[PDB]
Amino acid sequence: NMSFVKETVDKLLKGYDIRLRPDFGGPPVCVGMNIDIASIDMVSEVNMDYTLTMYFQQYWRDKRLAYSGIPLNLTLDNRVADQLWVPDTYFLNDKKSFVHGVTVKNRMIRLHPDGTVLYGLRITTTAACMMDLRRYPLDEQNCTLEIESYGYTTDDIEFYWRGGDKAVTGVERIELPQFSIVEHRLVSRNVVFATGAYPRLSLSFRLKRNIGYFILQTYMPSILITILSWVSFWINYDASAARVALGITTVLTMTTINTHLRETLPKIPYVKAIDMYLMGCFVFVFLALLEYAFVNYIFFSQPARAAAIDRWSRIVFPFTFSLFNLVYWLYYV
Amino acid sequence: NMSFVKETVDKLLKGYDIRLRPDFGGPPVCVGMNIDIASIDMVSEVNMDYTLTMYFQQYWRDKRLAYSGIPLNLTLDNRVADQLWVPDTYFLNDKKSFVHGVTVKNRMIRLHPDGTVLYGLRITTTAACMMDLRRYPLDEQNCTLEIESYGYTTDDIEFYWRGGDKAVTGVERIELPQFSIVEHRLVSRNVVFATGAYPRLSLSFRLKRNIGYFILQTYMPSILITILSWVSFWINYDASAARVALGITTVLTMTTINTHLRETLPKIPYVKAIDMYLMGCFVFVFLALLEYAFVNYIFFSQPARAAAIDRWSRIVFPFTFSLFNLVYWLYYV
Amino acid sequence: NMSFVKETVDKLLKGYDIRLRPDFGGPPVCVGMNIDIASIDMVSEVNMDYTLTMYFQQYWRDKRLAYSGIPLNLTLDNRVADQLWVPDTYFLNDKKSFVHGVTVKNRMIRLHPDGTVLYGLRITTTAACMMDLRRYPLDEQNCTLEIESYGYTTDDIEFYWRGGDKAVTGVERIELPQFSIVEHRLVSRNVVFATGAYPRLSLSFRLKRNIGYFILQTYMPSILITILSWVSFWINYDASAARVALGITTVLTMTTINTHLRETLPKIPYVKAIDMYLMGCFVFVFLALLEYAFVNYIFFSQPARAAAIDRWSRIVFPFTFSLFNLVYWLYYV
Amino acid sequence: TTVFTRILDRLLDGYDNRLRPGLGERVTEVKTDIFVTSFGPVSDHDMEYTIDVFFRQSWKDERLKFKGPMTVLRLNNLMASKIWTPDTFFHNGKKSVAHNMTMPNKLLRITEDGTLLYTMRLTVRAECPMHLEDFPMDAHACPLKFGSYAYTRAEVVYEWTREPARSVVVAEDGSRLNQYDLLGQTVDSGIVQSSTGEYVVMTTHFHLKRKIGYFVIQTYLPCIMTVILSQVSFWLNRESVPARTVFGVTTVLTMTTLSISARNSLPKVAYATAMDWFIAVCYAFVFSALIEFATVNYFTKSQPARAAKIDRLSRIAFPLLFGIFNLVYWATYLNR
Amino acid sequence: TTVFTRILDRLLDGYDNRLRPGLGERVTEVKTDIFVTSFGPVSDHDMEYTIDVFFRQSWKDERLKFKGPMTVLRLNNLMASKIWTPDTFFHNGKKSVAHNMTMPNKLLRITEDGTLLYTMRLTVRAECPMHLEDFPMDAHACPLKFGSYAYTRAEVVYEWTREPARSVVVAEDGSRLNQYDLLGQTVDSGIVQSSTGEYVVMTTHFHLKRKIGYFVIQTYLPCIMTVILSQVSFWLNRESVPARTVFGVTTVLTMTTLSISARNSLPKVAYATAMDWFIAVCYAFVFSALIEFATVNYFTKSQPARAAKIDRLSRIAFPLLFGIFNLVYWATYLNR
Amino acid sequence: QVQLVESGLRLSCAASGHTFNYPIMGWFRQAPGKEREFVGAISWSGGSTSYADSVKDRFTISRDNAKNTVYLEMNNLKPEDTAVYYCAAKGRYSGGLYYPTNYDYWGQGTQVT
Ligand SMILES: *[C@@H]1O[C@H](CO)[C@@H](O[C@@H]2O[C@H](CO)[C@@H](O[C@@H]3O[C@H](CO[C@H]4O[C@H](CO)[C@@H](O)[C@H](O)[C@@H]4O)[C@@H](O)[C@H](O[C@H]4O[C@H](CO)[C@@H](O)[C@H](O)[C@@H]4O)[C@@H]3O)[C@H](O)[C@H]2NC(C)=O)[C@H](O)[C@H]1NC(C)=O
Ligand SMILES: *[C@@H]1O[C@H](CO)[C@@H](O[C@@H]2O[C@H](CO)[C@@H](O[C@@H]3O[C@H](CO[C@H]4O[C@H](CO)[C@@H](O)[C@H](O)[C@@H]4O)[C@@H](O)[C@H](O[C@H]4O[C@H](CO)[C@@H](O)[C@H](O)[C@@H]4O)[C@@H]3O)[C@H](O)[C@H]2NC(C)=O)[C@H](O)[C@H]1NC(C)=O
Ligand SMILES: *[C@@H]1O[C@H](CO)[C@@H](O[C@@H]2O[C@H](CO)[C@@H](O[C@@H]3O[C@H](CO[C@H]4O[C@H](CO)[C@@H](O)[C@H](O)[C@@H]4O)[C@@H](O)[C@H](O[C@H]4O[C@H](CO)[C@@H](O)[C@H](O)[C@@H]4O)[C@@H]3O)[C@H](O)[C@H]2NC(C)=O)[C@H](O)[C@H]1NC(C)=O
Ligand SMILES: *[C@@H]1O[C@H](CO)[C@@H](O[C@@H]2O[C@H](CO)[C@@H](O[C@@H]3O[C@H](CO[C@H]4O[C@H](CO)[C@@H](O)[C@H](O)[C@@H]4O)[C@@H](O)[C@H](O[C@H]4O[C@H](CO)[C@@H](O)[C@H](O)[C@@H]4O)[C@@H]3O)[C@H](O)[C@H]2NC(C)=O)[C@H](O)[C@H]1NC(C)=O
Repeated sequence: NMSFVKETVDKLLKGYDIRLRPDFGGPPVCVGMNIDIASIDMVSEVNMDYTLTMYFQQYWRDKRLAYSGIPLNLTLDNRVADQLWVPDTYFLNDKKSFVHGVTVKNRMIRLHPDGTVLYGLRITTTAACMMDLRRYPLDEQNCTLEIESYGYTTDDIEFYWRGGDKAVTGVERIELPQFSIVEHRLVSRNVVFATGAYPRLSLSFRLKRNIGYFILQTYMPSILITILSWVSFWINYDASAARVALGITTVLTMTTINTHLRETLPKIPYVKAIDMYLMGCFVFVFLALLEYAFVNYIFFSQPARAAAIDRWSRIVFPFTFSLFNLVYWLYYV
Repeated sequence: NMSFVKETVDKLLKGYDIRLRPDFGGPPVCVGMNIDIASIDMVSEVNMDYTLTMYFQQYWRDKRLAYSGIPLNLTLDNRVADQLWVPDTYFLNDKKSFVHGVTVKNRMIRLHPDGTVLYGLRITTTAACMMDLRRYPLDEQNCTLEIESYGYTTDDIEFYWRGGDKAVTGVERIELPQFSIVEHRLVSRNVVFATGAYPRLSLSFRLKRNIGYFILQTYMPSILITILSWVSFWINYDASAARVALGITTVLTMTTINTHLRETLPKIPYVKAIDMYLMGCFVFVFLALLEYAFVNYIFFSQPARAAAIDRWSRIVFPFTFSLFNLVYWLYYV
Repeated sequence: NMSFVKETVDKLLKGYDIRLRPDFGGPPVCVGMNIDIASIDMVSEVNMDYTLTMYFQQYWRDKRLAYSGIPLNLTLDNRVADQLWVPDTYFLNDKKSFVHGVTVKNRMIRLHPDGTVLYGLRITTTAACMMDLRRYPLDEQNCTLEIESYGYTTDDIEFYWRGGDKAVTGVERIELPQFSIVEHRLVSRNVVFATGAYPRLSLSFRLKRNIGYFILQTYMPSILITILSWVSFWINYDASAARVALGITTVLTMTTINTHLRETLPKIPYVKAIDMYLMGCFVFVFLALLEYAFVNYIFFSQPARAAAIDRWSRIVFPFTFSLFNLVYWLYYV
Repeated sequence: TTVFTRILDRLLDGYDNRLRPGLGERVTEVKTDIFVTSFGPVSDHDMEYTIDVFFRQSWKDERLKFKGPMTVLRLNNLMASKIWTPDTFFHNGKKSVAHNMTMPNKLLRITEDGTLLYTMRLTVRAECPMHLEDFPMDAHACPLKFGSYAYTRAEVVYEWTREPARSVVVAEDGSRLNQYDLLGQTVDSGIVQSSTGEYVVMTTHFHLKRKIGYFVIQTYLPCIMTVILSQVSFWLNRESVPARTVFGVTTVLTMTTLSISARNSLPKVAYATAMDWFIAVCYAFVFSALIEFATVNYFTKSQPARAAKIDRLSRIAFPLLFGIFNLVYWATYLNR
Repeated sequence: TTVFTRILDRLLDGYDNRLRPGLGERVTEVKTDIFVTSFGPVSDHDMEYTIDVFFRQSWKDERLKFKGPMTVLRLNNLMASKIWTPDTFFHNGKKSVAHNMTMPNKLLRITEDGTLLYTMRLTVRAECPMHLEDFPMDAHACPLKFGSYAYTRAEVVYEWTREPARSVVVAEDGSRLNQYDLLGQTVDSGIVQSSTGEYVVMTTHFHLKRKIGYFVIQTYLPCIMTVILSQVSFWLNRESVPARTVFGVTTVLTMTTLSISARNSLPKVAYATAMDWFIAVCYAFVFSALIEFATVNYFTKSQPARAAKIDRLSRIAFPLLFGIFNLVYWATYLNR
Repeated sequence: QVQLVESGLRLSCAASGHTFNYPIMGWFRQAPGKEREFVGAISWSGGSTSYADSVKDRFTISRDNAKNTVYLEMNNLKPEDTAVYYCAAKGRYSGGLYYPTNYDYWGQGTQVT
């Protein structure tokens, strides 16, 4: 008997005012939020943001939409959402968001006999997430999604997570290329602007970057090259060709490491720890080359001086390199 | 009572002519602006603009919307904004702007018993900002946002900042990885076009570019390469291949220093500071190579002159490079 | 007297049913199409598509729109097109299309006394054109635009080119920077899908690629570097370092040339003609270097026998290169 | 013509488009099929693929029964907005387009018994998660999953119009793949569950195998040639130090150019692919040749016989080791 | 206020917006003017340019006569959608934008005698075909044409509000050009015939001259320095053969890299530009220097005097010829 | 988690922990008979200061990231400045700057006459 349902729905929407929230002027209307994360697409250090797709469900109660005699969850067409009051929920820290619209607008309206309304959307949002890259690539990031009411204050609307810590699901299934999600957290609070106090929900993920490949790629080769640069100290100065070959090899390897690192790193124009470490290693090999040049210039007239400076360099280069590594470890690790 | 409020609003909107501004045919309507800056997402030199996200609030008074009997301020659903009169405010120097629309259109309408209307939007705008890069990377930019009325002259509308110097807030939320906010300024004036005089507001920021990245990436490598090019003067001139290879390597490496960062700049016709420093270093290394070529040319006939030239170069080159650095860093800092 | 025209037009749209095509339930309605090509934009090998801007005109007869007493062809506002029936013509092989909308929608509606309707649009569409690059850069492509009805089968509608071979205009004025339009062709046929048979109009262009640019910047560097490799035959064989460096640098810069070339096209799995030419030049220079190494390896035991082959290197290598070049050009032209 | 107008007005008289057919009486059965007009390019960097489809749905609605001179009404697409249509969506889609040129690419047909055929033309960008451990000799199974968004399995169920293997038809001209080969497709259906209930999902997997010729003529051959060129240096005399120095430097720079060119193809993954292993081994060979040259030069004067012996041994050891590595690498990855 | 509402209601009572003013009686005359707020960037890669304008049209409509307390009704832009407005479009436009922030940037003013002023803010991207024969010392005349789309010359005609020279006004601080100079503009009006009939077109040509500083400090200087570096090798004594070989090899390689890289700036054009000729001559000089070194080394052992004479002559011949070529080239292309 | 230590005319607020997630430091003072009142705020990195109208040109605020410290210097003191001071940290999306509610971590209460 679709005629009875049609009559009931027409009666519900007859005289309905979409400009007035439920219980207008009375106690605030409570909205419960559920989020199902379909996927986190990409995390960008260049743009300081991340893209995230989700099913976003809001649950509330409107006494105007109460019907009796129909023992069913009335699942209506999504266009009915244009004839009802819905919360003005928005994401505070987003840059570009949209609701999917193929094949129709991705939206669900479900009414319940007591007047309860369930309103679901499928949203893909790019959200800002400032990152601290000083300790790159040991950095650990914390990216948030902020949910807030735009127009209504805490005197009119209230937010809460439906089901508590079970409100957000599907985080465990997310796989990212660079990062691995460690822990997510849900927070509910109030935020005061000059226009008043608004409810606020926060969903935050803590991301730890994968570190093995970088360590095997940029730190170990640099350390090995700096160690190899000291072999020429033990080489006697009679065979200058071997020392020239060693210097050329070390410089070529350092340049190759630097170019590959430039290729790997995002092009964010600000300082990072790995850049300083590579610069220090290059300065060390450059100093070794200059010391060899000084030995070559001196050895012909004063062989004792050249032997002495080589012998002293043999002990003062590893000590200085170890001191630099200790300073780097304390300052950035 | 919800029905009483609904009938009050219906009576307010009955006979309301949207096509006519408040006080049509009479004194101009005064509109006050507030801006709350959320973030400046990016500042592009290539495209010569900057992206800015803000809360834009407009405050005015319409006697047609005055209501009595309700000691409340009516926060209405944003859709009612489609049925009221709002100022035709536009931004003169914006290239692509939009109002965020997830989950609903980020718009706010609030009415007061006096008839005063508060209208709020959340807007992301990409505003053009022409830049003078003659002192790059030690430059300092000044980016403005211009706010104007399109269809209404100073006889129909007036603009002012609500709160004076406190009209714009949230400047401390701006976090540019490459710049730093130095000062923000508010201006109010009139602009005369062929169709009349229009009110104009202006919000201007002054940006100071960070230097550490360029010191680590450009200046230090250039100085190191220039210093390494001086090792040629401490090598016996009989080793022609070694000195020639060192000179050629230094010249070619100096020609290819800022290639990575010179592909994110516009094709400007003038010389920046970094270009001048690189050209100076190139001149130094080229002169070192020419000095060796001359020494090799006069090596056989008069070895004493060649030795004297090398000895004098050993002192002249570092001193002149130090003087060049002194003059450069005094002029540009 | 515009009141009479207004009455006539209102009478035309009084009982009009937009949901039904002209002669609904009867013989099919004939539609005649004209195209005026404004310009053909970027023909991209990477994306395998081309952008086309055109004035697209459709001509049909609707007996419900016949009017009498007005000896004029009524050119109506474009918005009246939203109240008439128009064919559901679409482009099967398009990727992204739009109708220009500045200052208004670029649409034209013209009505005739006998009920004839002329409906014009200005469309900029990107269309997919899969390319066979097995003869690049001496290839010849065939790019088509497919025009088809969507919901109406051949029992409801039928297309034809209005004016025969003169239905498409403006082809001769197109100036493609890289291609030259040898010929264009018009085809009319039927396409059978699982839902029935639909009319189809195909507009095809045969694009022939110019060769001056590629002879400038592609083949000439390879030929010059091959001559540079030939140069090594004249340097005295005792100068091992000189000839070794010359051969090595020629070979490696030839590989670099190949790599630079192969990054401006889609990653197709086959081998283009230019790739084969570069491979041949690389093989020639590598063989020259290998011959030099072989001569240098056995020049001690038989200096005369080793030095004899140097003249053959000075002679045969240009001869063999000329033979290979002639064979290549004859095969591909 | 007025007869059909009256019939349509009668059909839409009292019709409610907010209620599905058989609301509270039975289950709506939607039979779907797909005609892929062109399988678009696959983007490894974004891990997504583009596809252009004719998407057809058919279902029974008895509120649209009619009797007239014709048995099938082929109506304008705007009529589709006046009646109830299924709210199908693609579960793994990212940013799809319903083409609107020059008119909404939709068709609606009504049979006299109430059956509705509703067809649209869509462009879908879908997620295709990839395991690149065998790059560039890997195979993938890109999925396409669709189903209702608001109606659970107790309200709307989905089925294929014909046998599942024949309900998804790929056009012969529809192959825009410049790097993969479309082996085939697998069609299945199932039940998914979420916080809002249980839904019906129709899934279609397309099997793709990457073509290796591009990487053979772009990365592998230049690297092999560079390694052989570096090994060429062992045949020169020990006295020619500048010659072998130029050898090493130029070979290292060429390898750097090749490695930079090849690495940008892949997305920034955290593991190591086959191409990375090959590049690393080629780099190891070039650097080992340079180190061997330096070591030989070290023993030039003190023990020239030892230097000659080392160079002679290297002349055999290097090419043999490179050939063994190539054979192992290819016999490993090709068969896997 | 109610008086103005009554006047507006009376104006729109019976007004039909499908019919142009004076339909069937005379020709609707539209007076147009343009205020260019910012002449945007020029993209010679796509052969286009951007321009932001205030576009003003004025015409007469007898149907909108009124008498009241005010002489001019400065109405909201919403009213602009309820009357007849010209369907002006840009013939050479590519993708323009009518701004909608925060409201539709349009203004409408109605005078009591029926005169309508309609103004809108637009961002037009237009095609500017270029002849790059003299690149990078070229001058261009980028066009901008506009006219009615549906109404022929017998229905709607266009005119300039004032003298044509003063009818397009460029704001003084409205130059967003980076590598161009806006010398001026010319204004004209003509007739264009298409398959639908004859139309009136209004044309404005903006004259641009390219700034040569970027290409001077980016391409010409490296080429000159490379040529000088190659010619330096003529002064090394003949006992240093590897040094001269390194000079020649590095200079030829650098010239090849510059020649390849500098062709990635312009769009693919099948003809030679001025920069291409300069690069070709520099490459010829470097290659000739290397050939001269090889020739000298050929005669070193057999005829030392001849080789010494060749070197001595070359040291003078090469710089003189290079300077003469530079004089000829710059004189030719700086007075074209 | 952020720990704030107060020293000190001149006062110094030193922060330890996750100071990046709270890039804004603020000063508040509570009168014996009134509520907490905003005084000043400073970005941790940007070095931009905001002051209340009652203490403009009399108080100054600076920051140094070498040891993660922020300094509040009081000049031309008046007897009506007898209130207990507090240094607090504010999150990146905590809302307004003049409201004590938005600040999470509060420093040691300091009494200055
Ligand atoms: C990424 O970074 C953000 C910050 O930028 C972190 O977010 C913070 O998370 C912590 C929890 O880890 C939040 O602290 C909690 O705040 C709750 C809300 O406080 C409001 O409401 C209470 C009244 O209910 C008021 O008193 C208060 O002033 C606020 O208005 C508290 O209810 C929580 O209290 C619980 O813990 C405390 C001890 O910490 C106990 O004393 C309580 O009894 C109770 O058990 C708690 O204080 C903090 O508010 C968040 N900050 C922001 C700005 O959102 C993310 O955690 C981080 N990401 C990850 C993965 O860690
Ligand atoms: C980035 O760059 C822009 C310019 O491109 C700077 O903007 C300028 O800012 C200055 C202030 O710093 C502005 O100057 C002020 O203009 C006001 C408006 O003037 C108009 O109206 C008055 C009448 O009210 C007319 O007389 C006048 O001709 C204008 O039509 C003035 O009211 C201000 O007056 C102040 O200074 C004068 C002395 O000069 C005193 O006599 C007054 O009492 C008062 O103190 C002042 O002249 C200037 O107009 C702005 N230019 C533009 C184009 O907007 C930005 O400041 C800069 N960014 C930063 C961060 O600095
Ligand atoms: C780019 O590549 C496409 C193909 O991919 C080319 O398109 C083909 O063009 C040729 C013409 O050059 C087309 O051939 C013609 O087809 C017409 C339509 O045939 C259909 O309809 C008729 C009934 O009207 C049926 O009988 C028939 O079975 C088809 O269903 C024919 O009418 C044409 O007939 C001409 O040739 C015959 C002899 O073969 C003569 O008897 C006729 O008198 C007449 O001269 C002709 O056969 C072909 O259909 C096109 N194919 C497609 C897929 O479009 C483009 O031409 C090419 N680009 C360029 C620039 O050439
Ligand atoms: C400046 O110009 C831009 C366009 O360039 C305008 O943006 C358009 O705004 C209109 C009016 O709001 C939009 O039209 C409405 O679209 C609704 C659906 O929008 C969703 O779906 C579309 C695709 O179908 C998406 O593009 C869009 O982003 C949303 O996801 C409809 O539901 C509306 O219909 C309502 O009104 C009609 C009136 O006849 C009724 O029949 C309906 O029942 C219903 O009540 C309506 O069609 C349009 O979609 C917007 N386009 C874009 C691209 O954003 C700006 O609004 C304009 N600025 C101003 C100030 O007007």
